[PDB]
Amino acid sequence: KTAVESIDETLQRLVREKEMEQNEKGIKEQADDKMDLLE
Amino acid sequence: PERWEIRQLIASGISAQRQTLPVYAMRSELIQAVRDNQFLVIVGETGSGKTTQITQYLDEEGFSNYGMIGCTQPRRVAAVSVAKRVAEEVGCKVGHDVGYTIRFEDVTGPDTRIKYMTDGMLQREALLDPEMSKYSVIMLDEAHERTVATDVLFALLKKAAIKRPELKVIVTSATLNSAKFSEYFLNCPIINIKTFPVEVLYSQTPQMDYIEAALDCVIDIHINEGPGDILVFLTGQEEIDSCCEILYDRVKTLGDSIGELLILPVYSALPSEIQSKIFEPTPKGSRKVVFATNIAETSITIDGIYYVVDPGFAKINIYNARAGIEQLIVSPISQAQANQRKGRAGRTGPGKCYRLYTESAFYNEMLENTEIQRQNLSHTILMLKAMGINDLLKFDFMDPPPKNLMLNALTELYHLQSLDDEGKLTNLGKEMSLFPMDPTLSRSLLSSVDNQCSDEIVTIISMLSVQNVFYRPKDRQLEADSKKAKFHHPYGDHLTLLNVYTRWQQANYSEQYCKTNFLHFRHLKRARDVKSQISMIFKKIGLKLISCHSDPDLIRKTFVSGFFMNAAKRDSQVGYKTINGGTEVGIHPSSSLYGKEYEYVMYHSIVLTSREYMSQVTSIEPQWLLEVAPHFYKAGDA
Amino acid sequence: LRALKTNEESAKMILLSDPTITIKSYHLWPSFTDEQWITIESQMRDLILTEYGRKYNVNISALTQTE
RNA sequence: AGUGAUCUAGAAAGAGAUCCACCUACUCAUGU
Repeated sequence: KTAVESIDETLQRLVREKEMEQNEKGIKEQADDKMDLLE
Repeated sequence: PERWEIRQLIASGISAQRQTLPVYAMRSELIQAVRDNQFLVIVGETGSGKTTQITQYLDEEGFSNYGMIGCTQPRRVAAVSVAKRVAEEVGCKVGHDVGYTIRFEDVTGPDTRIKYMTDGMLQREALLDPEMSKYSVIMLDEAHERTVATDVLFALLKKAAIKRPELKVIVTSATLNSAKFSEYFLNCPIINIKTFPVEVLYSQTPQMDYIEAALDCVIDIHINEGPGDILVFLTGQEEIDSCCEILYDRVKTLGDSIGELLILPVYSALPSEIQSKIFEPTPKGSRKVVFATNIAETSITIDGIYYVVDPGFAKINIYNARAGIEQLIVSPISQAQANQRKGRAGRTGPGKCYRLYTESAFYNEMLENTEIQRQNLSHTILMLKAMGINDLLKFDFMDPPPKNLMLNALTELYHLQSLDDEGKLTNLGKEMSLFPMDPTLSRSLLSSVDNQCSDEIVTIISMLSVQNVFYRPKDRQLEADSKKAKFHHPYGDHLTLLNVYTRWQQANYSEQYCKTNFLHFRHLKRARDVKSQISMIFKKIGLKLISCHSDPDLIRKTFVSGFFMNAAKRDSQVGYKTINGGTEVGIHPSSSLYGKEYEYVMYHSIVLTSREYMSQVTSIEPQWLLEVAPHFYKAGDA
Repeated sequence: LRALKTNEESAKMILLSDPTITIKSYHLWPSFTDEQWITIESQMRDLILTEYGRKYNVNISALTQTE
């Protein structure tokens, strides 16, 4: 039914939000590291 | 910046017909309820006969004392037109045994038994008589539209019932869902009553893209479905214009195999003549396609609609009580609205309704009903304190607003001196409650005598109680702006309102000199009748009409003496910047900004669009802020 | 070897922890059994990422190939 | 109806705080 579509859309939006967060959190983590060492 | 460009320039160089309505066939049931119960919910279907019939019902079943019956409508047009019709139905003179009442439009007299008024006007009556003693039954109609004035009347009348056994109260809705309303009025009964049966399509997957999906749905319906007009719903003018140009062009194209298709708009700004074009026939080999806002949800009909779209979005006011700020946000509709939309296909035959979302999202993801959780409460807290309600935070509200927005509203009213610190009505707050305005407008007006310009400030508060006056069509913005300049005042668009009203009252014109000076005649008329009504309240309450000989700085000081809170400094390295909240705004692209004494504005309206804008602005000397509200201009609180 | 390069004598004390487990004459590393190698590898991985967090104040690897 | 007027030029050793212009940039009111 529509519960599968709602759950899959919410899981896709949560996965893309976690991917954007984990892109903000490797390279950019160490960029924040270098900025905190400069502070 | 202006100065630097000048420096570089210098440096360089019939009776039986009404029987037939469905509510007749349950009139017996409708006594037995009315008779047995002090409060009653009735719920219909729009067309079933409730606005007309049920008040008449009540006036045979409940008759002679020195008393009236009110019916209450959220909509001026429904009050007026349904009172005209019900006067004919009785066979009585309009303004006599049946009458209106609307803001600055009363049509009742000492004969009126049956009184069909705006919700806002019954609420003002209840400021002057907190028992509504002059009514023996009060019927709050279209309660599903959950306006501010109906929700405050519902609250009030809850309490008034437990002071007056001889008051009976009838809440009338077009949304079958009464449970919420029964519960809120102490488990009160329900009585549940010509719409044809709408088919309802849903998308299998959430759309992300609802404009282009709505366009393609309307062309699909026009190819494949039999005769019947289409009603799209879309959220604002810019969107609606765009979809009218692109469904007009795509329909011309498919005219190489398909019938003729006439588009129209509809939205809140439209001139009257283009509004009237919505009602045209549906060419001849052919169909029509209204592209409306939510105005076509409830507030009219268009007679031949058989197919509704429904991208389930509208453009709704939202108010944050812990930023302090209203905005105007494209937002998912309520389930009640989605139902109304559907029921516009159904007036004239079976119908279909093509909902650009999932059945799961209708059932489970739209909020039931939409206004008290979407409002600045300042007006509401003035009205409650006039109603004697000393514990605002405890007031019995079927959905209580956030106690922060109530607290912010007392603090505004204290800085407007409507209340004292101890939350008690000053002589201003009394008199302000006598005017049907917001508190900032009312305060401005009141004080205007003591700025020697109460005629001028009466006229500007009348103007600011109506729309924008100035027509600017998307073809002829140069001609419209040329027109507008011949009333403009350089850094004083409030003074521009005074000038165009005075010119409309000039010994030189009416309708066709409105159209040839690109003015809304309907606005200017409405502002003239609200100027007449507000001058009658001024006389009634002893506020002397005053003018001077010609004094713009007096006009400025009066306006500041209401709108003090709504001030916005020029930034001196950046944009414009606001006294309350410390927002970073721009002057609205309607108005140039003479940056040489501009250095403070007073603004009418904050407008949220993708940027922050501030709209209808007039210059102020900041020294005249500090003298006219020293308690709000305390560095100390800053 | 990343554990020896990061913090040398800590990983040497982790190698030279149990005095029973010795090194044969032609071997380099102590002759552990397999669960003993799991314990050694777990302590070395914890040592690497412990001094990596204590050097670069980073929270955790948000991705497996990043780790 | 016009021609014609053409320096330089590299080897050894030693030295020497550099201090300065080649990419443009801004328009929504859902209602009453």
